[PDB]
Amino acid sequence: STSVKPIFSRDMNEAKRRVRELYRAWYREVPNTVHLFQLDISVKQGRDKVREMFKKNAHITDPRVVDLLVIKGKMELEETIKVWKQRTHVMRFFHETEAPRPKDFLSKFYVGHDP
Amino acid sequence: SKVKQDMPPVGGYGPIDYKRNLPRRGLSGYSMFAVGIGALLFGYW
Amino acid sequence: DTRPTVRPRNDVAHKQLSAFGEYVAEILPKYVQQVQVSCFNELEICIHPDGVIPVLTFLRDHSNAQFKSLADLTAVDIPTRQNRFEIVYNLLSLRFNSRIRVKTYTDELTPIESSVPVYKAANWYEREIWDMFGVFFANHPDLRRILTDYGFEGHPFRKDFPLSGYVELRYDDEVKRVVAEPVELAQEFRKFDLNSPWEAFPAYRQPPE
Amino acid sequence: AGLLKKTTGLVGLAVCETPHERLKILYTKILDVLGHIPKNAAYRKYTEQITNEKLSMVKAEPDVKKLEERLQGGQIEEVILQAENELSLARKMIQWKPWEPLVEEPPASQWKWPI
Amino acid sequence: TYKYVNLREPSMDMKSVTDRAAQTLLWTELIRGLGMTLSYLFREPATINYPFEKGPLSPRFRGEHALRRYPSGEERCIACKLCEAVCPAQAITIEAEPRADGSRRTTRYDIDMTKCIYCGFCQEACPVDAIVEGPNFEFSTETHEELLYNKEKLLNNGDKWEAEIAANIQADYLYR
Amino acid sequence: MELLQVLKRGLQQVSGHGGLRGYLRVLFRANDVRVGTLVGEDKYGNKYY
Amino acid sequence: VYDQVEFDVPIGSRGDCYDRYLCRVEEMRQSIRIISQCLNKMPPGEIKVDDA
Amino acid sequence: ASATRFIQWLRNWASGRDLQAKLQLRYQEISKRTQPPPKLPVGPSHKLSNNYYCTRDGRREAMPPSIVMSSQEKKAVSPAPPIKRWELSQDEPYL
Amino acid sequence: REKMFEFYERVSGARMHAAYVRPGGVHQDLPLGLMDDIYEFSKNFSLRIDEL
Amino acid sequence: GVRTSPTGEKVTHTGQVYDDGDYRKVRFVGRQKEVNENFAIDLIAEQPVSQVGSRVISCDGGGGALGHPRVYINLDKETKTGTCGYCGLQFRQQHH
Ligand SMILES: CCCCCCCCCCCCCCCCCC(=O)OC[C@H](COP(=O)([O-])OCC[N+](C)(C)C)OC(=O)CCCCCCCCCCCCCCCCC
Ligand SMILES: CCCCCCCCCCCCCCCCCC(=O)OC[C@H](COP(=O)(O)OCCN)OC(=O)CCCCCCCCCCCCCCCCC
Ligand SMILES: CCCCCCCCCCCCCCCCCC(=O)OC[C@H](COP(=O)(O)OCCN)OC(=O)CCCCCCCCCCCCCCCCC
Ligand code: SF4
Ligand code: SF4
Ligand SMILES: [Zn+2]
Repeated sequence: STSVKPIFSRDMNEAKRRVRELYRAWYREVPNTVHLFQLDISVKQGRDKVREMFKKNAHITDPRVVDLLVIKGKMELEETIKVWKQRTHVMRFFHETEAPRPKDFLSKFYVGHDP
Repeated sequence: SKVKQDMPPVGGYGPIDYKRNLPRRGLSGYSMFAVGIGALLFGYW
Repeated sequence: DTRPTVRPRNDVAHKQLSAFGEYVAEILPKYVQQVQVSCFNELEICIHPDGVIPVLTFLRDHSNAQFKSLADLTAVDIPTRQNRFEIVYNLLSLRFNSRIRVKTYTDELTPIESSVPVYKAANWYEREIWDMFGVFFANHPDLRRILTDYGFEGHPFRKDFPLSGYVELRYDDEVKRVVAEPVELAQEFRKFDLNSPWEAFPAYRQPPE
Repeated sequence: AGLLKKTTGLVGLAVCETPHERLKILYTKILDVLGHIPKNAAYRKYTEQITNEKLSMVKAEPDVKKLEERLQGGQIEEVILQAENELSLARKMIQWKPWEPLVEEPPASQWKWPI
Repeated sequence: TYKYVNLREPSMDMKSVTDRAAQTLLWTELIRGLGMTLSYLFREPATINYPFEKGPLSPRFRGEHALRRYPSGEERCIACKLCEAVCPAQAITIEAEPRADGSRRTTRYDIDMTKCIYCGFCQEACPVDAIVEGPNFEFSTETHEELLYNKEKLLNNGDKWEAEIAANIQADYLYR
Repeated sequence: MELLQVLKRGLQQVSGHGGLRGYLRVLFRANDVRVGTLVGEDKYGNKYY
Repeated sequence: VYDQVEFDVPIGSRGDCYDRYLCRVEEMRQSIRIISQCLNKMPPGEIKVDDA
Repeated sequence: ASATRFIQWLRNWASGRDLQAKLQLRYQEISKRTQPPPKLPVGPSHKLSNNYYCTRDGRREAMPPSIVMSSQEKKAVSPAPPIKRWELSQDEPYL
Repeated sequence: REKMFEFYERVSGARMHAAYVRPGGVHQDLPLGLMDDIYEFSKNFSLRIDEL
Repeated sequence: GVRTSPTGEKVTHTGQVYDDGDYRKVRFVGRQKEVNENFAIDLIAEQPVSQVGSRVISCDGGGGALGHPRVYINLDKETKTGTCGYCGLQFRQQHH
């Protein structure tokens, strides 16, 4: 009970090192991604998007969940560096065609029934 | 009246060839070279 | 076995597989948890996840097993189990003209050792298991999605993944590219409740709760 | 002894000039490695049994073709390869120690089907 | 039993070596390949003159769907929904209500012909021979919407092809 | 000669379609000038051979 | 009923694309051999299990 | 089948076979497209007596797997007897 | 292959995706005269492989 | 029978028609509304009632195995005619 087999990191301190290593790889890659794919975004927008993705999981405290997130993040990086992804796949992080949905109670009330 | 299905003929079907069949044709190598050399000599003459 | 509509039993193979099942459990007691043979003569060895490399190596190399072919490797998702995933190895022995099934288990976070060292065929089967179920295989030469689209989020073959997914693609003329948007169906898939409220097979009746 | 076969019929499986002498070496090496496994391990008892049976046939049949009919393992070159695999397996069973008791029983309903 | 496909030892007598030498230098086995395609040039082609000629079909052919009537003109379909339950693609949508005369009939009978896999399971499951796959297969359209058949379109198909549909069922219903 | 019969059999396709005008009509509408046996004609004008 | 028919299994020697082409062409010949036996041994009776 | 004798000779010679014997285009040797109606037979279970379903119920004879071992000088065995070696074909051993 | 698609079409109604073989047997019995047509197709197919 | 609504659109045998203000009528502009003119409710009503001498009659729809499952209709009531639930043909017992 509570004794589990690890993936890569035996504790959060070790896991956070892999998070920082992954962040440095993504940070150095955005200039190349915005160049090869000929994206109409800036290097600042891309690096802001990377930061947005990392802060989205800043509340994790289980090292194994962090290990999978780094594993999944490295697969994403490998797909982008080798240009397995297309321009359509790299722009799906920006949701350019999705109309902004309401956030406040009143706006959600007027348009439909969803919470 | 009686059962009627799709069945083989009473005596069965005839033999069906399946084995490879590549018949031998042409002349021997000796004759082929003899004809070609004879053509040259007449051509040269 | 004279009944036209009923499948005849082969009790010679049933004894042979039962005998060999004990044989494996005697040689690998550290890993073998349960052995069984089905009524259609298929032997199953249920092992601890730690025994993936020892068990498969024995079954491939032992002179009385010689299971040189990995017929297939797949996972089954059973949410009600503490370990929801069930890794299934189907091996074939050409020397003895026999088949054996090796089964283990894991969950969302526990890795399972990669069997590429034992069977080169497991390279893509483990990529498919990871891609479609999210089961991580440790020490895999290169693990990544094999079937799903690039950037696809989630694991489709999990029982809690919806049939139509969460996103769908179209072409948008404003951005001049194919985009991904939340799924809306013109006709919703119609769920049919087909189960009959009367028990079909008394032989499999589970003890009352 | 018999005439030497020109081919085994299997691609990449070279003919063996001395099938008997090579088999006697491999089986003897297997029985030496099995001496390091505890006397009561079922792997040792079973593997020594079958190895001795094949070793006796190799010593009691000088003709290769007649030896193959007794070993029932295909070409004599296949039998040598299986001896090499068994020897490699025994060297690895020592490290794994499968004869030890079960590492851990499964949860209560892990192998219960249907659910 | 097995056989070898490429386990043969060539002869080494001087006449066999010369024969292979002539084949290498005079391209005999390539000239032989030319002779096989020359033969086809002088055979009658297998092409048919479509649309003036049609490829042969059979009474079991599974083509466009149709809803049939009894000889009196009453619809055969009685809204049992067996076709809807067995349709692998869920291409059939049905609604039903008691008709003005109290008859069990449908108010909606739609087949999305772009979901359908033309498998015939619906006509197998129909207990009144109401929904059938007809012999028509030349019904391509210039727009997607034209392939979403409703009840009116399916009754029109049945009334159009009934003469042929009835004769095909007459030719194959004893096998069913 | 079977050679002559071929040429003769090709000259009878012109006559079997009603002359040159009929022969050319079926050569350009259907790209085929075979002569067949009239099995029947439907109410829309289609003729089946 | 594959144990009631007679046919030969082609076997290659080189393991290359040419031996696998010969195996496939020779398997087509063996399929004609089986079809001959299925056309003559076809028995009468029902075509689906008589269990409704 | 409408080829003149000369063209038949030319195409038979160019291929080395007698093509006319085995033409790849079908002719009146095919079955008639209209056939007499069938009268198919019935299965072994079409009986009026001695035909209770519990005596031929295949699904209800299936059983759960029989547990051989569970964690909840004996001779060695293999999964089955070693496979007998195939015999070279006598129809055509070498292609 | 076109002629062997007619055998598919004459037993199931579809040239390719017959859905003919099912658990329990097949879906319908062979129509009368089919086996005669399979014999005629098979009698010549060996020559087709020889040309190949 | 086929009848037209006041705006001119035809009414189907199910009683479906678009109201004068429904925007969905735009789909029929430049095209036509497919309607089957052989209303089955009218055609079945045109069939004569069959007189029979027995209290119970069977209908398979005609054509044997090409009809519908054979059902048995009770003709004891004199006020109304027994109707086949499958094909709508009516039967009446002769002189009750
Ligand atoms: C007696 C006195 C002594 C001297 C007498 C000498 C007389 C004989 C003179 C020698 C004859 C040489 C003939 C030419 C040989 C050249 C070809 C060759 O090198 O063969 C080996 C080559 C290669 O053969 P290979 O692939 O098997 O390899 C040969 C070498 N080994 C085996 C060691 C690897 O063959 C070819 O050239 C293949 C041809 C390519 C395919 C072309 C399509 C075929 C077209 C056929 C129609 C041709 C119509 C031509 C006529 C046109 C008219 C305008
Ligand atoms: C007879 C036909 C005459 C017309 C042909 C004209 C074309 C000539 C080009 C083709 C070459 C054929 C001429 C060579 C001689 C052939 C006759 C011959 O060799 O004698 C027959 C004899 C029987 O052969 P066998 O005993 O069964 O086995 C061989 C064992 N040495 O074989 C022997 O045992 C004798 C020794 C055989 C070895 C001699 C070397 C032969 C190879 C040298 C290259 C020949 C080609 C050179 C020319 C190339 C240009 C074409
Ligand atoms: C460089 C080539 C020289 C010719 C080029 C110019 C061609 C004329 C094109 C402009 C005039 C239009 C002519 C109409 C096209 C010809 C085909 C045709 O339409 O046939 C129509 C006519 C039958 O009409 P009909 O059925 O009676 O009326 C309708 C009844 N419901 O049946 C007829 O055909 C009437 C006869 C006069 C028209 C004949 C067209 C001849 C076309 C060239 C014939 C070449 C044939 C040989 C081909 C080469 C073979 C080696
Ligand atoms: S043919 Fe098959 S897929 Fe199409 S509507 Fe009928 S049951 Fe559905
Ligand atoms: S078409 Fe046939 S199966 Fe479908 S609802 Fe109507 S009666 Fe039932
Ligand atoms: Zn009725």
